Amino acid sequence: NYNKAVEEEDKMTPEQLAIKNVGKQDPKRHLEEHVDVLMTSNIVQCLAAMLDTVVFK
Amino acid sequence: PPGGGEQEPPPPPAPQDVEMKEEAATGGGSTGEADGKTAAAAAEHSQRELDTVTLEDIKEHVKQLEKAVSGKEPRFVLRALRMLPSTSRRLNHYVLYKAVQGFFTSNNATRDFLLPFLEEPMDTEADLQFRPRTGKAASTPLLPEVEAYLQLLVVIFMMNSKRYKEAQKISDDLMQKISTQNRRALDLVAAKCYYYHARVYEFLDKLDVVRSFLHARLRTATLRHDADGQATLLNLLLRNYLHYSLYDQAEKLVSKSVFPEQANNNEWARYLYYTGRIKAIQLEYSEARRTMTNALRKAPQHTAVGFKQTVHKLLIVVELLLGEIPDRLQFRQPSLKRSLMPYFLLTQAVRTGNLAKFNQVLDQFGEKFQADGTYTLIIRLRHNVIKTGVRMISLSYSRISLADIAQKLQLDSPEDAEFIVAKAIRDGVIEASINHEKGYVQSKEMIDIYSTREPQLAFHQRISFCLDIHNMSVKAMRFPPKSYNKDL
Amino acid sequence: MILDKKFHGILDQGEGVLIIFDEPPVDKTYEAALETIQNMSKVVDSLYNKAKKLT
Amino acid sequence: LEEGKAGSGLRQYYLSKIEELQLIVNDKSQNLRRLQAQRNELNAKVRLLREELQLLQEQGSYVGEVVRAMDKKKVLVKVHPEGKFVVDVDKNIDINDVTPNCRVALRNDSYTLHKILP
Amino acid sequence: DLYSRYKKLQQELEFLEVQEEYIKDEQKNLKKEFLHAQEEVKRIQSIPLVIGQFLEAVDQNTAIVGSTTGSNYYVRILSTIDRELLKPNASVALHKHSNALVDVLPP
Amino acid sequence: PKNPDLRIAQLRFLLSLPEHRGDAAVRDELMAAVRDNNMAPYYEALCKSLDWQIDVDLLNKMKKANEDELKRLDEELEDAEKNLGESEIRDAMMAKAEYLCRIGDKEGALTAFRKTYDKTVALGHRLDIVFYLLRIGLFYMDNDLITRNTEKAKSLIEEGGDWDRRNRLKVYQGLYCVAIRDFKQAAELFLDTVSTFTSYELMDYKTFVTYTVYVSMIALERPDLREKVIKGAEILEVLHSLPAVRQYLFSLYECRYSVFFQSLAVVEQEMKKDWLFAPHYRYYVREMRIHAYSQLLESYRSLTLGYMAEAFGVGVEFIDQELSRFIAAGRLHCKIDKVNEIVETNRPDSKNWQYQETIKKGDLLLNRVQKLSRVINM
Amino acid sequence: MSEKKQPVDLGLLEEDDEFEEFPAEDWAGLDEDEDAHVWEDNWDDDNVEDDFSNQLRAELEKHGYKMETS
Repeated sequence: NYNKAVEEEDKMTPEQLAIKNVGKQDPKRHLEEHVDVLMTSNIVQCLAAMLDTVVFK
Repeated sequence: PPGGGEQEPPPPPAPQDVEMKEEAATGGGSTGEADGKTAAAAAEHSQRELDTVTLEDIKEHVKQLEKAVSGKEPRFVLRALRMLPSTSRRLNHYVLYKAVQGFFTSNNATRDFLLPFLEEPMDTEADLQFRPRTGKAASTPLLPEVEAYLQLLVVIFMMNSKRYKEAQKISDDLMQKISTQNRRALDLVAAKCYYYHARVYEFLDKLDVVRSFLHARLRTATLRHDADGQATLLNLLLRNYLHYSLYDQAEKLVSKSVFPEQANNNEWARYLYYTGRIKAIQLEYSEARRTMTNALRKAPQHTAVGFKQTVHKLLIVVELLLGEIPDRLQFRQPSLKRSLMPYFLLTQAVRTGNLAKFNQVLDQFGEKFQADGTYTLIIRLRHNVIKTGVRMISLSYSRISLADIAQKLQLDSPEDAEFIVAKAIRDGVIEASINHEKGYVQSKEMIDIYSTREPQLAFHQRISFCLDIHNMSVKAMRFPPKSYNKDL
Repeated sequence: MILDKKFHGILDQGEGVLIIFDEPPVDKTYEAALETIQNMSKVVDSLYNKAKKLT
Repeated sequence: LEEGKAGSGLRQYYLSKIEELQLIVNDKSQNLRRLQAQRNELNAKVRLLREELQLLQEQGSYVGEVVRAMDKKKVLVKVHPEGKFVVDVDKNIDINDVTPNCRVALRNDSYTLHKILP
Repeated sequence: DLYSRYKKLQQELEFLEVQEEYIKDEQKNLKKEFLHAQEEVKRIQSIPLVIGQFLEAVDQNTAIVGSTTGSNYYVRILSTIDRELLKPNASVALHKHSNALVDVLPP
Repeated sequence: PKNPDLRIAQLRFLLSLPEHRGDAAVRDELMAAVRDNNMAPYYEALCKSLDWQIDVDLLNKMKKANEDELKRLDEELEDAEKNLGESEIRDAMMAKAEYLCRIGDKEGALTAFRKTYDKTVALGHRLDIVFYLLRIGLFYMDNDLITRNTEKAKSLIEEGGDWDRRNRLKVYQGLYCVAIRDFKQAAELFLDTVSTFTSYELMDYKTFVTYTVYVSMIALERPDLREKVIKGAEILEVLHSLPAVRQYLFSLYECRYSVFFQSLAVVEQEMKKDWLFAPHYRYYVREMRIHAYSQLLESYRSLTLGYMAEAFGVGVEFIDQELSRFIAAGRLHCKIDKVNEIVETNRPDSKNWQYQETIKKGDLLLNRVQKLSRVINM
Repeated sequence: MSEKKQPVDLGLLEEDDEFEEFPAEDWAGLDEDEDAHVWEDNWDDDNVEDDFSNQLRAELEKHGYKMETS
């Protein structure tokens, strides 16, 4: 929901990038937060193999 | 006399500026770009030169220029000749010789001065220093200009241009393997040469010369190549192997080597159509389907239209073998439309699969698809009709009747029903239960998908393969930003 | 009233069997698929910037 | 002859391709070290925010308002109540630029001016 | 020179080689340091704090703040907070000691 | 144009293809030949008409009054010319241009509506000229030519939804969405039918109902019909006009095939022989059959062929080849079996298929990031 | 290369020189009913259309006669 809730903001961005391209006015970056969201999402992947080890022995 | 006589010296004076500006822009851009360090900066003029070539493939250049416009033919590069230092008076000469033809007129002709094009390549091509890159940058663009209009005894003039090309650079080379940006240019440049008079080759001759040497020049690169130009030289070999080779103990799986980084953003598509065309004769159903449809979907840059009728036509030709034939659905262009304008009645005649009618229908208006050669996959189609139709029976119900569906398959006997249905059973593409309780043949016909049927093992491999593709795409967004921040 | 989905069930004429079942995790495929469709315009508009800047 | 020109010549060509490989190791070292300079400057930047953290421990700073400049380089400045603290402001800023009857930025203990304010 | 360029150059191959695992060590260590200083400046931001009120922003990333006591304070604001929170009539909240703003409150 | 010669000249399609109904259709065309300068339309479709005996009588009279009122619009235009005014020249050029719609020639009407299209003092008059191209573009059945001025007159309106201007354009959205087979975005267009009215410039109100009952009747489901129209009182007013329509809503919604197929022949014969409604008559039939079979087959897991044949009132031989064509061709559900001679579906389309609807977009995004890989380095 | 597009396009100009605007106008007889209608639907409609262009095209008029006979 935070991902898609930023994707509605990045929906508008390629018009801005399709107009100006000179100088940056937004302190919001939209990238590293979503990298962090992926890092928290990879807990599922890291703990799936943990489940595989517990299920193994 | 006033109509063309007044508008004659008007229209012309217009491609002169863009062609001279173009040869000064890519010539002085290439030499003035990689002059100091050619070895450091590489392939920056790769896309530039090919985009100028595809930019000049649609030239309406010579329509009237046989009559008294031929002053552009004896003129040439003439940059910084006869002495490598002290070129300031030659900087004067650059305006001088262009200004001599601009006072009154010039004595001009077309077909006389072709053979002494080697006057400067004997002593100094341009400068005596950058002789390779200025030699190919001088000679190689202008040879498709004069050797355009291949017909009308310019084939012999093309043979002169051949032996001049080999004689100065590609008999062996001037230094074997240049090992620079013009070596890497000379790969696809010499290739493009061999494609260009490959029309001269197949025009009267066939495989029996430069193509046989091109294996030795194909391996003279040492192997340490990225093999892009080596792959382009492989493409003329495989297209030479398209019309008649048919032997598979060399090129098929033998030619198949390392599979180098062969990209070009074209050569995946056309290389892949070539190997899919030759891999289309054993009727590949899994691989050539998806990857040849992929090669259809590649090359979007210049046209998606004019050439992909061939990978498209061959594609649907092998798609109707499997029983499920998708037509032209999502792409709208009236070239593939006219391409399938003969094919439409028969490709709609695939699915209903009426034997005696459609057998007459194919050969009936069969002109160009049956004049396309040797009736091979249509002659496999002629008895693939009942197999794709009985595959639609497999998409229909289980039990096989002796009157209803046997009459419906135009096939009226107890033996041949279970026999040819059993020929669909020995395929393995279906799911069926051979049972005789009273003589009627059952099938369980279970087309149940893996949804709640071993899902972990099923899209297990989908997860591994898909994540490998997405994560090598993550590599493909890691390394080109390294190629961004490399210069700065 | 199964067709108006007032409750969970599905009928039968040969066997007369009623089966009652439900699907609670509705919000996964929604947000997943809408994230795909919203990322479509990101990639395609990116290709409009890049198809602009190269050719 | 035909070895130093040809066999050691192509050995030297292979050395030139090795220079292409060190152009790959070269530019990877370039862009990875520019990324390294980026992380060095960014983590250095939040380290300079820790340098600002002592001025966070300052409890911020006050708002000076000069109503009258004094000619002894000791500017009387109207402060929030129990204020009116006459002081020399910092040495890197001149006194005459500070116009009277205008609001300025003043530290809360050291009483040194930062800038003129509207 | 010419044949000496080979073995002379091999040392440059090795010296450029040694920068590889070095830049690996830097790129693995300094991002760990980045989350060190990142978490350490994060744990400066603590929830017990004083609430002021915003009056004016006189330049970029530095502004003035009316305290609850009415005395106006001059604080360089923290860099992570964007320009939305530079609203002139806002419910700003600094720290009780650091007196830098973590968040503004909805009225 | 907006004349009734639009709708009389709209009968040429049913005049054309059967020889049966071409008697009354030529009757009101020959009777309407004296109206709205009808000369050039039936002279154009005169190959689709009778002989030349009585035809050459009235052409000589219409051709001269053509130039008489034409040159009175020309001299009246010149007296409107060289004088201070905008709407005088706009209306002189416009009445000239609608007169050129009466002769049926958009050569002089294209440049005439182009000139008064350049004399538009406001965008509302501009949209009026736009609609004056739409009403003859209906008879002319151009596609892009009449979507061009609605695309350009679409943006920058700023004057609010007017009462039958904006409503008239919304009706025209109903027109080209009857033309095109986009339906789920045609489902919003008839929602103004509270405000739609007898529009003799294009279309009668009861014919607007008669045409919107198809897109509602096929293109909408039971939450859609129960939401919009079964809730809505507008169809509750006009259902009393024809008793058939009430059967095609209540028996279809009641899922009674034995009467709906008995009456569906009237939808078939009605469905053809129509101007803008003809070429899709193959699609509405099949689409309505599969939508009905999905309507019954949704709430039903297993189904005998006895209650099914009783339900449809048809032999088992036809529903045999039906759903066999609707596995591959129609593509409704999972595989149906005849080992017990009983319709049995599985339909695991909720749990895992709810996730695997996205693998298509996963592969399409996969090839699109292969295209992103094709952007790399060239 | 894209210069091998040239003899394939010479083949295309021979295909366009087979019939000169006979198929564009006559097939435009179907395109004028088919233009701006989404041609993914025209493959389904063309599929069942060409399927029933042989026999039993409308056929819903016949099912009322199939009631008493079947």
